[PDB]
Amino acid sequence: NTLNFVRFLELGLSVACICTKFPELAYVRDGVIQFEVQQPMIARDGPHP
Amino acid sequence: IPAGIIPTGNVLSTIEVCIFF
Amino acid sequence: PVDQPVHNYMVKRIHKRSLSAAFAIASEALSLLSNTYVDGTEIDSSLRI
Repeated sequence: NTLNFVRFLELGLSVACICTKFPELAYVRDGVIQFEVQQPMIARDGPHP
Repeated sequence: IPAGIIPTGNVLSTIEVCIFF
Repeated sequence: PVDQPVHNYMVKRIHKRSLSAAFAIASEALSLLSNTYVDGTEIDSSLRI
């Protein structure tokens, strides 16, 4: 026997994730990641408060 | 202000954040 | 009984409901609108970035 072996890509697995690789490592614990905008708003009101 | 030849659709570029050295 | 080549013309009244649309923040304008082609020579890179 050989523990069952034909490869990485034979049904359906890679979107728990997306990616970016990360080789060089050795610097973070609880760093950042961003974006820079927010969520829809104001042209129904009165002349609202 | 200079913001006037300015996007007319799905504005398609990049997004900033900060690897803290 | 009587019945005519009759007509209908028309006289009037109509409505409307006052405006604007939103956002509102602080004093950037002058706060560094004091420059515009002499002062600020070297290193506001990420400032205008």
